[PDB]
Amino acid sequence: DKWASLWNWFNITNWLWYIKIEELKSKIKRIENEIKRIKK
Amino acid sequence: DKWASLWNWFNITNWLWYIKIEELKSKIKRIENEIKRIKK
Amino acid sequence: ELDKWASLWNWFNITNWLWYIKIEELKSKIKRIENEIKRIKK
Repeated sequence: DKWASLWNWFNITNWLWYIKIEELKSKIKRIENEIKRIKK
Repeated sequence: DKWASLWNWFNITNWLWYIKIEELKSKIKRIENEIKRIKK
Repeated sequence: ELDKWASLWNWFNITNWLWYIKIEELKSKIKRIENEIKRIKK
């Protein structure tokens, strides 16, 4: 039970990191594409 | 105790990571705000 | 019980490491962007 609540909490946290970071990566990628486009 | 200690270690690590990621996200937000201003 | 404890401890350090590598790459990319923006503005 402690194992299982802590495992659930661990997955909840990782899901939240995953989404936050994919979004950051996505925004970073759009900025890099816009700068490349500018310099074209 | 061993479960409580793991919970604590995980929460402390997660908080410190949280602070650091919000700082990246702000740098991104500022760059976005600035590109938007340039394209105006 | 201990074995589960160890699994969760190992999963937390492996995932924490994988995120570390990931975020370091991102901090690099942001720095490159900021420096490029300062260069253009100078």
